[PDB]
Parts: sequence; structure tokens; C-alpha cells
Amino acid sequence: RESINPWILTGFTDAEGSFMLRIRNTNNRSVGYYTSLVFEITLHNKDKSILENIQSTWKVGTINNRGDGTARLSVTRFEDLKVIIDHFEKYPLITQKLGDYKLFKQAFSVMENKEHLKENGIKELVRIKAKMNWGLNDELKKAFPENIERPLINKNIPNLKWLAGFTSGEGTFYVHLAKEASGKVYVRLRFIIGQHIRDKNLMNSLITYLGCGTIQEKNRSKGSMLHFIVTKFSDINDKIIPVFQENTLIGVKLEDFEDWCKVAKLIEEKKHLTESGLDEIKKIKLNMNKGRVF
DNA sequence: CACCTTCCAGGAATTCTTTGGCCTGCAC
DNA sequence: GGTGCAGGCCAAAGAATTCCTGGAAGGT
Ligand SMILES: [Ca+2]
Ligand SMILES: [Ca+2]
Repeated sequence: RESINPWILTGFTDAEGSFMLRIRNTNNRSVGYYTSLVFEITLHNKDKSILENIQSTWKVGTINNRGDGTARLSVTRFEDLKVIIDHFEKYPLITQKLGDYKLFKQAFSVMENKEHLKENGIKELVRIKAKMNWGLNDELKKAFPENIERPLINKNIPNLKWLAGFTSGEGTFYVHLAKEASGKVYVRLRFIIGQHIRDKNLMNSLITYLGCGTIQEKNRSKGSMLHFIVTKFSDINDKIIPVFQENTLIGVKLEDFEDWCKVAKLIEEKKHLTESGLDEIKKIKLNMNKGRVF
């Protein structure tokens, strides 16, 4: 179906997706190496439509339906990769994934000269794979004793469309219920984004760019990880909800968000204290997030 | 028959979600 | 014979995501 806005695309890619450089020796007597370039996303079936719309937008890559209960989009056809690179040069990433993507681009240029089939090709492309992702496997580590640091990237959030894309990937909207013996049962709206410590910068940018929220480190559970949380109702209703209302989310999360706002209006109309409306809230919370059923 | 690329399917590691509960300090 | 609540904190678990790999089907 439909295609996606470019910045929504880049944002969602910062959240999910991987750029990978395969370097595998030849099963043939050829003492050489075959080098593959792959950009692939793997999601729960709920969001398969996204995988389509990405395809529909790039018109490259294949979409495989897995038995894992997930769906995967792969782009490895060499010339098709141009599309990808063309995109992320006109709409760059901002998370640490940018680093990996850049190495991707680098590798592509090395293979574009068709020199990868050359000894020089092998020498350079390994120097690249060592830097991106988990680096070299043990085999390539023994075959190529070499010297390979890595500084953190600190880019600024481009716009709100990027945020709607990214949040559609890694954001969360939670309705917290605490029900003293008063029996009342309190309601609270939380908007959470969980990131690895390496993306601390992004987190910081988040607060300033939204002008609200608070960062909770989470190290007594080793992930590492840390969270960006917004719960103050003034900020949720005056700062968060309008953002994602004018820059719509994508994927099932949108529906979640919508139900979220249902709760938010009820909490604004003060109808959350009456038990009937509180029942309405409970019903919504029960049928969203992990509770929704597709 | 051979190189090489593009694809699928599998899978282990781990990074997200998503989920709660506890605490505190104002207003009143 | 302070207390109710909103705005914060503390975290866990599994599963959705991150990466990688083996094997083989398409083009020359
Ligand atoms: Ca992710
Ligand atoms: Ca997600």
C-alpha cells in the first residue's frame, strides 16, 4: 500500500533496522572472499505493512514471511543499494546507527570499483567490517591481524517527522493504574523511550527538543540502557499529544497512541474519578499494547 | 562447469518494549 | 490527632529486535 514520508522513513530506521557487511570465504578452491552488502529489517507480523510501504517507497528489496512469527525486508542487490544510500544522504540518521551506515557507504564505494574481487579489496573491506556492528568473527580475526577506536556520534534531532518515525519504532505509551485502601485507583500517563547507553546524546537532545521529560538511568539491571520518560500531565497534553497528532505515527503503535489519547481526554475532563469513566479507561488499557490482539 | 551474486531460512545474543510497584513533597 | 495525589522513582521479564551464518538457487 501507501508510501512513507522521507523523514518518517529515516526516523523509523534509526529505531529499527541493521546495515550489515558479510565477508565470507569462498567454498570454492578459489582462495578468495565473497562480500555481500545487506540492509534488513525484521519485525513482528503486526507491522508487516510497514515493510511493504518501505518497499513501496523504495521499490527495491524483497519481503520474506518467516515462521518466526515475523517478517523481513532485505536489500542486497548491489545496484538497488544506491537507492538506500541516496536516501540517507538526503535524509541522514542521527543515532549511533549513523556510524554503521557511514561504514556501509564506505564499503559500497570500495565494491563499486569492482576491486573487492582484488587483494586490495579484501584488505580494505575487512578494515571496514572490523569497525561496524560486532566486528570481525574469529576466522577473519586470525586471517587478518590488523589494528582497529570508535567515538560516539552526537547529531541534533532534525524535525518532528523524524521523531514520529523513530517513536513509531521504539517509543511506548503506557497507562499506569494504581488502585491506599480508599479504593479510588489512580491513573497516570507515561511516554517512554528505551535506548542503549551509547545513544545517551540522543536522549539528552530529546528533553531539550521536547522541552519536558526526565531521564532515568537503568544500571541496576545491566542492559546497559536508560529511559526517557514524560508523565507530567501538563507536558503530555500540551507538548506530547499535539506533536504526535500533527505528525502521525505509523504501524500498530498509532492505534495504541490513539487509545492513549482517549485516556488522556478522560483525564482532562476530570471524568477519571467517576467509576464509570474509570471503567471505560480500564477497558481501553486492557486492549492495547501487549493486550491488543491481531 | 565454473565464478559470483541474490535469496531464503535458521538461530543465538540482547536490546527493547511493556509492565508494574514504591516514594515524596506540595495543596489543602 | 496530616492525607490525598501528581509527579517522580525504583526496577523485571520475555520477546521483539540485532546481528550473523549456512546452504542454494539465478545469471553470466
Ligand atoms: Ca531497535
Ligand atoms: Ca518496535
